[PDB]
Amino acid sequence: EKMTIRDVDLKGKRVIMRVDFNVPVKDGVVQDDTRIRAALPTIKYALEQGAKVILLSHLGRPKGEPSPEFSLAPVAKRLSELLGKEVKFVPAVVGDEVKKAVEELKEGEVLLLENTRFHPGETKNDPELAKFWASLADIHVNDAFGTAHRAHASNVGIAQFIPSVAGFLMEKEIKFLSKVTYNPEKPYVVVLGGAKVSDKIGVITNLMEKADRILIGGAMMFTFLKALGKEVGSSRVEEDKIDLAKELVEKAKEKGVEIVLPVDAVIAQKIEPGVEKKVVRIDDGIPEGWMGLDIGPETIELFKQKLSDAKTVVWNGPMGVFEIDDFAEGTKQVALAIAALTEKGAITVVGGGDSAAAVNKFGLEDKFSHVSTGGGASLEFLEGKELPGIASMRIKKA
Ligand SMILES: Nc1ncnc2c1ncn2[C@@H]1O[C@H](COP(=O)(O)OP(=O)(O)NP(=O)(O)O)[C@@H](O)[C@H]1O
Ligand SMILES: [Mg+2]
Repeated sequence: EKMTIRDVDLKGKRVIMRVDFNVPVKDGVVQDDTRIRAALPTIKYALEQGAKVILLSHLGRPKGEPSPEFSLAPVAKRLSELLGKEVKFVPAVVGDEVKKAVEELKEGEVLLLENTRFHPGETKNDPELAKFWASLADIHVNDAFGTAHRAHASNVGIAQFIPSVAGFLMEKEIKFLSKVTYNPEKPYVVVLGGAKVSDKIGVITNLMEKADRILIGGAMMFTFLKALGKEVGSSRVEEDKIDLAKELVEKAKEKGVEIVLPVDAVIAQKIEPGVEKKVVRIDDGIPEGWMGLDIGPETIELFKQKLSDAKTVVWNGPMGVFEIDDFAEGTKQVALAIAALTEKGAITVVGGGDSAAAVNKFGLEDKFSHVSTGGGASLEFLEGKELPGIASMRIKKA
């Protein structure tokens, strides 16, 4: 049990809060505000306790220098709308401009700083950056579960200078995942998909230690499929990870862990709605020209079968390009198959930005045991070791 924002006196204090506002933005408008809304409880609570609140967050992965497209300005506007209260935005991470703003902050006021990653020290956990930030406040609140797997200046760095306590989101996430992390009822099935291959493939070696079956879909299926010889065609494959994929399929066998790959795919030459799609089999090969964009009808049946008896399901990654209705069936049917197990008593967890968006799109949000956008953080949590952004928080004592 970590100390939470509830275990400290906030009245009159300056609280620097690390939140995960790493949301999708298009033309200066937040496309998906799930992460912002998830953080609201914590923010509203601090404001009512009469604290002066400073928010810190990253957005994307800037080179370590400013880029208008990665600015947190659109997020401050959205937060203001959601909160129903003006949010002050300072387009700076360090400096007099930042000191001045924090200085003129009244009780029950919120200030959001610019993208933490515009500073090179952030991802390096630079002690000088962390010290400056710690100097602006009395307490540090870590509510950024989605970034808990990263040891950065804003979430881990600052904690070594001032007390660091958990916010409500961070609390809820840990409370839930801990059940599944230590005592997972079997069969425990993991479902991986999505396009962010290079980031997820590494968790497989560890997940392989506690899971019974691992179903792979999304674009990830092709790095594994190609590793097995198969003609992927035009499909997205992560060249630099093929050799690892080969070692993982091999190791899974030696360890009695079943890795289920797709048998058929819905392909199409273009990635736009309404076009002509043809369901092909992988053994038959995907002709250079057609790209795999969703798991086919056969795989949907296979995955359903392999899921039918699961007592614990962890899902991260859309099965196909669910954004375009033409290639969303794999995702919908899998989501439906998993939501059904929940009613039958299985513990079901959805983690990942688009996966959460996917369940929302189908009206399934309340059909799973737990839904999270902290996609990478949750997969790593399941591995058992304490995450750096969780370890940095004060233990609750007496
Ligand atoms: N076969 C496919 N080819 C290309 N893109 C795909 C395919 N299937 C799924 N994707 C895309 O990958 C995206 C989902 O990516 P990803 O970011 O890895 O998932 P996520 O649920 O957000 N997980 P995380 O990043 O771990 O929070 C969506 O834009 C999908 O359309
Ligand atoms: Mg994602």
